[PDB]
Amino acid sequence: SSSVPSQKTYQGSYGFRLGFLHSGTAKSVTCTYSPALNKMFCQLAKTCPVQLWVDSTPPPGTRVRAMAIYKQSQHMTEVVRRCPHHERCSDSDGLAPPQHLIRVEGNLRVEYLDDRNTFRHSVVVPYEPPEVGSDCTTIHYNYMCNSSCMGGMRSPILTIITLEDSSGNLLGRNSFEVRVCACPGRDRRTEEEN
Ligand SMILES: [Zn+2]
Repeated sequence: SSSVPSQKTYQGSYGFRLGFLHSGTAKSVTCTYSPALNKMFCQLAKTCPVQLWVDSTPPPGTRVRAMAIYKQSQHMTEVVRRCPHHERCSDSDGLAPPQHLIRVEGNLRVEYLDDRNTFRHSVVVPYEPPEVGSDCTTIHYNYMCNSSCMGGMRSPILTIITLEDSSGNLLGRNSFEVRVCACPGRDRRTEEEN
């Protein structure tokens, strides 16, 4: 079945929002977020911290899902996946399917889904409330193809983050645009000038 995943931001009843590190745009930066563009700029396979902020702690058994989609165009119905150079290369972590663009690092409770109905790829982790004295929870995502690998790239790629309960009920949704590139700090600077 076709699908056009919702992009609609929805804090819901726990006040679910995203946060990113304020990393600036030095040469050395591997991952930087633009508030102005609502856009991440990261390197392939590198760490991208994404914070989850909540006004009320959701119940035990809550889960966090990420899915990439093409934001717009004739590509809206196209499942985002890795290119052949990257799909068929030597880089499995033993947990991620080789086609999945998005991975989570450093979590042995990560789970990967090819949807049996829509064929969309997604990655889920358990929601862990922040440690006492911490304000948010952080997930380290890794993006496993560059923006240049993507065939719809008539279209930006959007990461959609959803909070869901143990039964799959949606509690919250947020999203940001994502560029996988050689020089995140330079491309952000450049894109904001534009
Ligand atoms: Zn690729």
